Amino acid sequence: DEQQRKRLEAFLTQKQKVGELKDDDFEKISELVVFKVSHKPSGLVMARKLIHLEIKPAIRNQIIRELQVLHECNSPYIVGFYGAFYSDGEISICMEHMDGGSLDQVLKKAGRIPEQILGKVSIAVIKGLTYLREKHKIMHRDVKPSNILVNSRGEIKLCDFGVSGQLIDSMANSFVGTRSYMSPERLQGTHYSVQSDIWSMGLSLVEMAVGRYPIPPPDAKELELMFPMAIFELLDYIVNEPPPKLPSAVFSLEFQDFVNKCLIKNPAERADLKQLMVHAFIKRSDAEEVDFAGWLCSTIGL
Amino acid sequence: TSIFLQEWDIPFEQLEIGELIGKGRFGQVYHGRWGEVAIRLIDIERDNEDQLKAFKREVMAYRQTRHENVVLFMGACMSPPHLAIITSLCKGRTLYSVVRDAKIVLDVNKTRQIAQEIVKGMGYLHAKGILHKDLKSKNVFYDNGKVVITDFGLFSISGVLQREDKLRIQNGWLCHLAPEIIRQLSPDTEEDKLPFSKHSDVFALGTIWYELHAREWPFKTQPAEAIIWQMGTGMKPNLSQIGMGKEISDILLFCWAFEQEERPTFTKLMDMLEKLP
Ligand SMILES: Nc1ncnc2c1ncn2[C@@H]1O[C@H](COP(=O)(O)OP(=O)(O)NP(=O)(O)O)[C@@H](O)[C@H]1O
Ligand SMILES: Nc1ncnc2c1ncn2[C@@H]1O[C@H](COP(=O)(O)OP(=O)(O)NP(=O)(O)O)[C@@H](O)[C@H]1O
Ligand SMILES: O=C(NOC[C@H](O)CO)c1ccc(F)c(F)c1Nc1ccc(I)cc1F
Ligand SMILES: [Mg+2]
Ligand SMILES: [Mg+2]
Repeated sequence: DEQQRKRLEAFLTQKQKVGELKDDDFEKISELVVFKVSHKPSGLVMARKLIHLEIKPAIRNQIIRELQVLHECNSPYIVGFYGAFYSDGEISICMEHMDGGSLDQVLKKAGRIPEQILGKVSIAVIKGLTYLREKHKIMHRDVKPSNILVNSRGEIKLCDFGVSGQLIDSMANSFVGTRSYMSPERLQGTHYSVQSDIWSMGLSLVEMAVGRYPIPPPDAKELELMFPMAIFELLDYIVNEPPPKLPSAVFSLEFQDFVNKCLIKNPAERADLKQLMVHAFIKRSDAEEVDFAGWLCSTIGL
Repeated sequence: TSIFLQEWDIPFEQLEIGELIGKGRFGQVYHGRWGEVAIRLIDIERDNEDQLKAFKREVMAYRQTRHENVVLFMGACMSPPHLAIITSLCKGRTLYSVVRDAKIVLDVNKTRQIAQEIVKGMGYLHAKGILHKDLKSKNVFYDNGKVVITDFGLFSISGVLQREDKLRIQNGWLCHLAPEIIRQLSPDTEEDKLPFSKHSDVFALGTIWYELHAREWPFKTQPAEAIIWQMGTGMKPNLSQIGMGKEISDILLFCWAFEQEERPTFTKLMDMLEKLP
């Protein structure tokens, strides 16, 4: 779109209004660990995420070099990047502040997210993953509602994708909970590609469509009302039991087939990014007039 | 409700606290003077006082321990909300630091000997009816042939798991847990109620045996969720990709056995390690 080029270029006119970033430049505005911060060498209000690492300088220098490539990647479907510095045992990643938050907390605000909005979400996520693989040869590795951000302008962008291989290893401890978006092939330790990101997107879409994490599937009573499990039990359910599916009554055939193609267990049979690009569901969704900013501001309250 | 330091058989007159030795999940570990000593300061929330008095009996169990391959428990004083565990100071470096030092050769003979030392100490702790529950390379100290086991039994009172509906996993923890434990992990599981046993400690030693030869943990590449599923269904690596014989790989196959009853005791394991080339 012509408009998207303008706001992208206007993002790069804000790029040199700072040169380097350090701790004393920022004042904590609020908590969204990520923080909304006020920059003072430049009037930009930014999002500052801090990752706690106790580790030697040499590898952090390697971390910063790997993180500087985010200055190079720019797209209307991935969130913009300001800079990355180190200070006092935490490395900081500075990015755009998106006043809408992540899709998980807007789903917490709403009851369920309608199909028409999820269509535009699908298009942007597919093109964002396509941009990263085709232009930078990286896969996201962590697609889930908590890392898909929205704003009042109406754009949606992906964040928190695995750009630094050393940063993955340098993180001391991970947080494993009851919601898992990892693909079956990744859980079994076999070769994986962007097909795992496509599974993660499909599982994220059905959760946002129904208003509940869909594994294990709900019984008949819970499906009508809408309209204590160990970690290994869930993971083994993802690997061995049939994938979740949308209810056949309330959603169109195109949407049901779309998520079904995303949740095929065999990654070779699972749809790739190009096949999705032409699936009847997003051809239909692309040629639709939906005020995404209006839906966001009216239901969340901005 | 309290434990005093004059209760102990080590004659105690003064205790100096020095610098912090290193960062750790459970309490702080400082240098000390008594000879030099290692002081671990812990804080208790003044709750679960029945779990507290159970901690007292576990400490009094440590009192009856003395073995050349087991760190010398010297004393423990408790003035809530502050607790302190005082053990002999280990010279040298941790096995974790030695195994990851490129300037140090670890031939098959030395790895057999280091393993036999840990087995002897673990056999002693088992004979005394004590489960380690957290055997790992960071809790073994090696000083030019002297091998000592550290931090046995702390995990029961530890609290290293404490996000909402999200359990904290550190990198090396999962690969030491036997499959029966891995299948139990949950965002609200606690260390006091995990099914540890003598078999789980033998599994943890099997992980160290892999670490001695590969010079890295198993499942080094993969994330935590993949490790949980693979270890739960019983998938385990081997040492042939680095060219180790069957004798050294049988050790893993016995120690990492999926069924608990198929894992050997430490005395039987000592027999098996004696027969390596
Ligand atoms: N760039 C951002 N703009 C606006 N809100 C954000 C941004 N990044 C994070 N947030 C919010 O802050 C939360 C923290 O995200 P994050 O630090 O990734 O933890 P998480 O997404 O909840 N789960 P995990 O990423 O696995 O640790 C998100 O869930 C969002 O609600
Ligand atoms: N007896 C000892 N003598 C010397 N140093 C010790 C002794 N016990 C512990 N340390 C050191 O004290 C620091 C903290 O120990 P500890 O709290 O046990 O953590 P850790 O076992 O090394 N790793 P972790 O348990 O996963 O947090 C580390 O640097 C240890 O090497
Ligand atoms: O945020 C990240 N989460 O990954 C979690 C791990 O995969 C599992 O613990 C992450 C991982 C690797 C990396 F290189 C990054 F830069 C990361 N952060 C990150 C990446 C791009 C943008 I624009 C903004 C960001 F903040
Ligand atoms: Mg995130
Ligand atoms: Mg320890």
